[PDB]
Amino acid sequence: ANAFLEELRPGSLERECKEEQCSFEEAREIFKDAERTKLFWISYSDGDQCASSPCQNGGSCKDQLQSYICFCLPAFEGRNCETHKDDQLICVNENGGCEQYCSDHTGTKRSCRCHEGYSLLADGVSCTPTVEYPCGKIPILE
Amino acid sequence: TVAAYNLTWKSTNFKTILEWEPKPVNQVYTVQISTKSGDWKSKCFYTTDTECDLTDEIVKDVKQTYLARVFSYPEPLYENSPEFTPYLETNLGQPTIQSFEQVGTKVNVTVEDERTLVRRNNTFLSLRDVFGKDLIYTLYYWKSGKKTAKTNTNEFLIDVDKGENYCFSVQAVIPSRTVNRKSTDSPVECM
Amino acid sequence: IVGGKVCPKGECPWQVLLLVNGAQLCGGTLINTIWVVSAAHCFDKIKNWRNLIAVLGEHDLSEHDGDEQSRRVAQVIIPSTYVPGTTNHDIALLRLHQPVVLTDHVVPLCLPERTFSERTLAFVRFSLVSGWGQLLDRGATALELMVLNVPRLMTQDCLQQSRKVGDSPNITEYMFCAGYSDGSKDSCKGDSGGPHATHYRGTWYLTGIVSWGQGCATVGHFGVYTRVSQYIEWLQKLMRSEPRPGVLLRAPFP
Ligand SMILES: CCCOc1ccc2[nH]cc(C[C@@H](NS(=O)(=O)CC)C(=O)N[C@@H](CCC(N)=O)C(=O)NCc3ccc(C(=N)N)cc3)c2c1
Ligand SMILES: *[C@@H]1O[C@H](CO)[C@@H](O)[C@H](O)[C@H]1O
Ligand SMILES: *[C@@H]1O[C@@H](C)[C@@H](O)[C@@H](O)[C@@H]1O
Ligand SMILES: [Ca+2]
Ligand SMILES: [Ca+2]
Ligand SMILES: [Ca+2]
Ligand SMILES: [Ca+2]
Ligand SMILES: [Ca+2]
Ligand SMILES: [Ca+2]
Ligand SMILES: [Ca+2]
Ligand SMILES: [Ca+2]
Ligand SMILES: [Ca+2]
Repeated sequence: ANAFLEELRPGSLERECKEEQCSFEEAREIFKDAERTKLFWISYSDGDQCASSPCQNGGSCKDQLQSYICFCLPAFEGRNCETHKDDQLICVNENGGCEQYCSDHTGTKRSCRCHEGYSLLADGVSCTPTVEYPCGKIPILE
Repeated sequence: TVAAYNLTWKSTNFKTILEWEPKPVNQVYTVQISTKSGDWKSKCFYTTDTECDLTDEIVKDVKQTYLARVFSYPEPLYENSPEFTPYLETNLGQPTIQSFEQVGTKVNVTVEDERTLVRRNNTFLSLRDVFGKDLIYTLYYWKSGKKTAKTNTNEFLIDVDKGENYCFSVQAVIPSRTVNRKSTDSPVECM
Repeated sequence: IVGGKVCPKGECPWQVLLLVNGAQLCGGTLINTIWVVSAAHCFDKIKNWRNLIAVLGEHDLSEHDGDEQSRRVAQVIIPSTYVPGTTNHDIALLRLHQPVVLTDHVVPLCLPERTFSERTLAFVRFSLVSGWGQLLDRGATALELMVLNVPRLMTQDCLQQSRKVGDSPNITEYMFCAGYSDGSKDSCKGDSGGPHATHYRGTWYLTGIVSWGQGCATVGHFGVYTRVSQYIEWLQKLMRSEPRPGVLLRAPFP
């Protein structure tokens, strides 16, 4: 930044751009050479895109050039860690974790079912045979 | 409905989001991704956005080639995405010079090894942990004439003139590559 | 089967062998002690309806062990919408005259529920097709049951990846492709009616029927199987229905 007479003083990156905000002109006076000034200006003037705290649910924002990257906690995902991996218990998502059949249910949670010759176990997602030769199973390997 | 189009992969340090068009007008989307011989896994169920984060899926094996497809709803209409191999195509994030110490007539520039999206043992792997020897950092400095240096680690040991000050800047690089071989230049730092 | 391998004895327990006048005719799939699912076109040229035999527990057409069970086909149910000599609605439901005995070598493949198969099994990349068909396009048939793992494709991809053959059958919503386009692996004519079984979390389900294709393992082509999920309700209503007087029966469809 500029004040009364400081411009008489030679340039300093520390006093002008570190300890204060420096325009392109001041910056150019410190690096002199065009390219060197640009190389500095790209980052210096980009601005931290992480300021808005875009990463949600405890994610970590790592600043980039005119962009950012979110690092989410194990139970999350999505550009801004907005997706709750636990709120995806619907049938179309990996058969709702069901071993055989899956039935969606508006509002409540999905229910699991089985094919004739099997019954739904206590975990509410598995099926065990209820006959000696249930379909889809190969004896010489069971 | 209308099949999505212009599917593109936006990836940096394995942070991988698939984008597409157009802006959903009375239609929702559902993405599926898989490896050439694996089963199809759905993602971003009935989303109205035109993007889909797939980081968790592709970091399971960054050296695998994935195929994604976007389904349109008001077999359904879909569009396949470009093949995508994380290791060979993800962009290298902008580096950060961690520091540098002067020792007489030499300076040890240290490149902060930034983290990637690839998890392992409940932690994030570094860019070095993933690419190993495939990654090298390069320094573009000058006696505040042009000069350069390369290292197969996260540090540069170079010579310098006493009294004069130096500015530095580094770039992540994967020589073997052809596309996205280098990251953007790190911010400028001066001793 | 082209480019596959022998199914170890007992590992394809639902494969059915269909005979007409003691001669090899087609494959089939047992889905319970009394019913067998096969392909409709396997009956285009049949004249002696009282001479259809379904053999289960088969393996090697050249040997005879006690795992073999035979039954007369008491009824062949083909959809009314099927046209002999064509390809759409290539499915048949065969009622065995007497139930078969379930053993280690004879077991039915599960017929799944429509939505489970469309929403889940359909996206299971690999499934097994099998039969005693030709080992090469225009070659002799197999003596030992053969099995082949084939990758499934959605019709859009099938068409896009297939070479056009003017005036060739359309791939309808009652079909689907599976196989390879490099000329190395596919099912063949003699396997018609055989199963296309999908493995899912411990259980195998019936998802397709060997139906047709441009020759056998032709470059730039894939095999085409009857999309069984389209006939679940059709098959169930029939299995609960009373046996008709004749052998051949055409049931409306839907
Ligand atoms: C008489 C007019 C025929 O017209 C055409 C004109 C062009 C065609 N392209 C493909 C076929 C369809 C035809 N294929 S072909 O090899 O015979 C001829 C190329 C075909 O496949 N015909 C059916 C029987 C039709 C019936 N109901 O009589 C058939 O042979 N199905 C058995 C079968 C099983 C598995 C495979 C496999 N997994 N590759 C291949 C065949 C066809 C028919
Ligand atoms: C923080 O800043 C970034 C800049 O792109 C913006 O995308 C976020 O929405 C905001 O929270
Ligand atoms: C940044 O990374 C995320 C995943 C969390 O571990 C945060 O606590 C950390 O600051
Ligand atoms: Ca000042
Ligand atoms: Ca100033
Ligand atoms: Ca100045
Ligand atoms: Ca000041
Ligand atoms: Ca200071
Ligand atoms: Ca000036
Ligand atoms: Ca000035
Ligand atoms: Ca920035
Ligand atoms: Ca035998």
